[PDB]
Amino acid sequence: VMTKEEQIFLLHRAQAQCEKRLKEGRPCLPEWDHILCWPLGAPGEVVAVPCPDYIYDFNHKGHAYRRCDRNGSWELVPGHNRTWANYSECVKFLTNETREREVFDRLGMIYTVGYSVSLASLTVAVLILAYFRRLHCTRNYIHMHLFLSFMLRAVSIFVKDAVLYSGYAGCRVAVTFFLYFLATNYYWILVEGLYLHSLIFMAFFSEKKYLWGFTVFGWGLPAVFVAVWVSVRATLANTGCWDLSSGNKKWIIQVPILASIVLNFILFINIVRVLATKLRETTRQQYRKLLKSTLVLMPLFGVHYIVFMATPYTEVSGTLWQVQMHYEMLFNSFQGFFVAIIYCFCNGEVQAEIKKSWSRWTL
Amino acid sequence: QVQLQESGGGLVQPGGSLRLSCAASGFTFSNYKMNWVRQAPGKGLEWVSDISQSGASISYTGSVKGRFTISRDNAKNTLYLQMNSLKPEDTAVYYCARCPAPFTRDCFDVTSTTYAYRGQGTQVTV
Amino acid sequence: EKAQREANKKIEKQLQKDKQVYRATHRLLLLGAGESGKNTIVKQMRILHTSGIFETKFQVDKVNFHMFDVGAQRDERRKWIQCFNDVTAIIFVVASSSYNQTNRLQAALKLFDSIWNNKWLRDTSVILFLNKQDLLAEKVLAGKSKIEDYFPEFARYTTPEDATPEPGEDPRVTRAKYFIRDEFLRISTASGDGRHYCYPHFTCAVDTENIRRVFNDCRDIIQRMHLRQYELL
Amino acid sequence: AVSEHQLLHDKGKSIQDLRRRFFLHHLIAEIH
Amino acid sequence: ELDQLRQEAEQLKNQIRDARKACADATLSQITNNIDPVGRIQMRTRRTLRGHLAKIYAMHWGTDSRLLVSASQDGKLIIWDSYTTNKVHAIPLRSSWVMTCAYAPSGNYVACGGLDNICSIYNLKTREGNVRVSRELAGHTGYLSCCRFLDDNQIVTSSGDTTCALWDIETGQQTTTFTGHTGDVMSLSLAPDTRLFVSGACDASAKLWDVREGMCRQTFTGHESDINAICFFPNGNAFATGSDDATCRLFDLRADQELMTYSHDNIICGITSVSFSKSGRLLLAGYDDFNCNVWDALKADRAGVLAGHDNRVSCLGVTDDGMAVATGSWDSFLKIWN
Amino acid sequence: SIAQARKLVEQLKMEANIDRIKVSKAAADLMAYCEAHAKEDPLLTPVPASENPFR
Repeated sequence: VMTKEEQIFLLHRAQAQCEKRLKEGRPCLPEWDHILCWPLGAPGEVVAVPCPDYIYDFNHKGHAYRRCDRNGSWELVPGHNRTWANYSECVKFLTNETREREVFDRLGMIYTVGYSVSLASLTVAVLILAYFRRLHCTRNYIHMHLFLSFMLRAVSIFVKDAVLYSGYAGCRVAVTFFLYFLATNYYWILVEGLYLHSLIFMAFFSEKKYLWGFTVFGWGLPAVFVAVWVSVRATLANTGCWDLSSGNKKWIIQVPILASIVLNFILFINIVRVLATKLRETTRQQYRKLLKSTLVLMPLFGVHYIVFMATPYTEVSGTLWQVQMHYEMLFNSFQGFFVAIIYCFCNGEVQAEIKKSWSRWTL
Repeated sequence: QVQLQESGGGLVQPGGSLRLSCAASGFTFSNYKMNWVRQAPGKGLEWVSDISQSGASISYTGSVKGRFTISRDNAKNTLYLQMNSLKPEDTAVYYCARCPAPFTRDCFDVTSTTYAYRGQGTQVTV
Repeated sequence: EKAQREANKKIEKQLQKDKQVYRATHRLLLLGAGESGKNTIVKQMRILHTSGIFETKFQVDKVNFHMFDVGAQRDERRKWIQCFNDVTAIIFVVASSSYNQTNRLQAALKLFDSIWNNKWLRDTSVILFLNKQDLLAEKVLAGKSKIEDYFPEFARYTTPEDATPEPGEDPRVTRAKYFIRDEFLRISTASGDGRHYCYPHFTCAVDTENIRRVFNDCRDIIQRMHLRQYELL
Repeated sequence: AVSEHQLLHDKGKSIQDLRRRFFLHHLIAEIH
Repeated sequence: ELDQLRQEAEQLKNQIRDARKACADATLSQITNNIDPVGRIQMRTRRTLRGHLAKIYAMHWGTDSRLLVSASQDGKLIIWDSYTTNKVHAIPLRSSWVMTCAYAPSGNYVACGGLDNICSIYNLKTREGNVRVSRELAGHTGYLSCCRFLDDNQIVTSSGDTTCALWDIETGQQTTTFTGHTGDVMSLSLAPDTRLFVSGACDASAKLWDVREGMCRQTFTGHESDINAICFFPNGNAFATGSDDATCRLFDLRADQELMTYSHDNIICGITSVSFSKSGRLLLAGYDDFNCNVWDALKADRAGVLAGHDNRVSCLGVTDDGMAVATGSWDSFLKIWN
Repeated sequence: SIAQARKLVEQLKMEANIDRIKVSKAAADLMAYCEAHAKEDPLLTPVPASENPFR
């Protein structure tokens, strides 16, 4: 979009053009009023000129009006030396529109609260997992990495909000870290499903190479396309803060991430299918257990992403955009908290460890 | 010493009635699941019946279902096998068996050749 | 101290290699009476690929299985069975046709019940091979079987709807084999809780699918263990 | 589309559009 | 006639019971009432040895009280320097079903055995310096459940075939055989003088044998279920047994009967291992409830609990100088406690 | 079974003829052993951290 600086540059160009035009019963002398270039005014008649094309927020269909006297001097407003003018037509499009700012503040508040709760719960969870030694398993090594990705995403969002919403390098680096850590969180959500799917369908497992491969993939492929995005941004745009869109360039980070979402969802249903089979080969208890398993398995796989994943860049002044944003901020902000609760504090093994440690400490 | 003494067996006409008694000493009778196992001539040890610690769970071998009734008097530390409608295939030495571990659902090795916590047995000749 | 730590790290690398080898192999305990055909299964498995225990190595789909036939041990199994709580599965072989030992089938039922309810084998799955189908069919067809006397419940037993009989099988054969399987499943489903599972199979001593059956059952056991790790089962 | 990145682009445009409107509004009011 | 022998045996058993009752006019509690309770025994884990892959069935301390051998069901005899945690040896076993292991008093040899019915003796002081198979002792027809060196050249073993055997290592021949148990012998313990040894079997009875003559000197009854572990008192004139009936029992050789019982209502799990400390005032017993309990052997009341094992405690061992207690478990870790 | 019964009878005869001291005497002997060896047990009584090899 055309920033304030671009509009100022266009205004300067228009002023230079109007000055060049000026260089090239008594009609009024033409003049430049920092808004429009006015030709010679008819003596004792009003002069109307179309709204400037260089102004984005101007109803080009409107016309501004000025008053000219018969002596060759432009009419002035009574009680002041300011020249008489009327720009009510060109502003036919201006509007305060406080609703957009209010909804953006509401979204900020809701994901701030959600990500704060997620950060606290996940910090407690990762501390618990890293403390107890017998909990050290490839499952908990992938769980701790996912928790770390979640907390990194949350803190990156907080740092971005503080630095940018309260173009220099300290802004671009913050945006880059925000995007990278978001991508790492998505890709570790994918790695969780990949590791569970490998446990089920490749139960005869090679843990040494596969755990390193999963870690390197999940922490590095997001780095790979974030570095690609940064290089392309510096080569082609490198303008202001990187908080703005620059065409399809954003897809360099977005197309991979969404892909992971798709893939994970597939794995989800596949694993769910397997669970049904595992229950079919052993009543209402069957379906109740299957429902409980899918309920506790959706947060781990990030299934909630699939609802609005295919939604394009919708206009902010729309019901679809507002529903998508409210749902996504709420669910994404609380997804880390849900995962921490379910897979750390609702886990039977971790609860048994906590109870045993508390009993041994009391004794 | 785990002592299991059986009595009450003897000669009986086919289709008759009988009652085997098992006096148990040296262990807490109510903590152990109890068994009746017989060894017919020319045959190995055969499991007849078993009764749980309290007497609520009872099982029989199929050949004696509806004919024999197992019971236990935990207050008297004794076991009973009430035999009704006896058959010539029932002629055997009956051992009152105890399986080793208390409070356990598994009842291993009661029919072993050289099992330890098993009585001397009483002869039943139909 | 430097030499001691050198020796320790030399040992540690070898122990890492041993861990890699150990986790990659699945230990199986083969158990059952000698007359049940377990020895024939061992011989078939060996030809396919004084000692107090016999070790058989085979592999299915590049997966290494190590079966342990507990030979030259006394009939009192209550102590040396505890060594096999961490095995992938206990292949329990039953002489399904040995009804009418006056009743070997009831002895196998009691042994399976003891294994199922043992506190150390409560997390160990059992692969059940009712391994006398070829003789059970001949016994029931000839009319000399008469299962009803040794099992009164057979007088009113009805074949389950989901039961799939083999092609060209007499209905009485299917009824008897599924009755025995139903007795074993009545034992197993009582206090199962999903920690350990029973896999009943209708096998023969010379069947070539026993290795595949054990492989598939072990894959199922490992998958169910993994799903229990994630609290999905 | 990724929702958090979309909100970053949306809030950044909103903020810059408001800044440009504040600049333009002042100028128009100044000449009108 | 077998009936006459049965009647004579019953009469002899009644006479033995009456003789035991005659010498039992004083209980252990009345005698030990003059001794104050030791109070809570708060041990802590100092070292945790990691490296065993499967459940650990046996460990045995060295005479130097710093090196210990440990046998795991993964087929490994790992020889540990307990002070620095460093593994000194790692012997791969031919059979992974090892249920017992011993460490030679001279320290030059180790022993192992199990479901393979064979006692394997390995040399720790070879010319090359590596551990190699040095002796194979075969002849037991049941699983080898315990083994103990008498010296570099003699070893005593117990088997699931209801027999114990004394072997000469140099020739591999069975020097002596000990029979009389009606159940699988689960453990044995040599006397401090190494002339006598007690064995516990799966028949609720323990037997004290003279090594030299090969005859069963004494038989002790009182347990209700299979005896899993046994160990002499440090003075050598008594011993203790653990059984599946969830009770420990201290017997005296000279009294020929039980001295004390160690059980509680909350305890409904059998004892897998027992060991006396150097003084003999504490009796450490591993349990199936994943814990190890320290009993005041004289007061019979519990003195402490060694909680921390994540599975069945299968083996205990107290250093010869009494400095530390090493406990193995089915969770594949050894824990040292002071 | 005859040989086993004869062996059991002989063992019972041998065990019935052994001398048995009073239980009080054996209990006193064990108490004296524990009292005379009480201070040699680092498990029973705490030892200084310098003496402890596992500290």
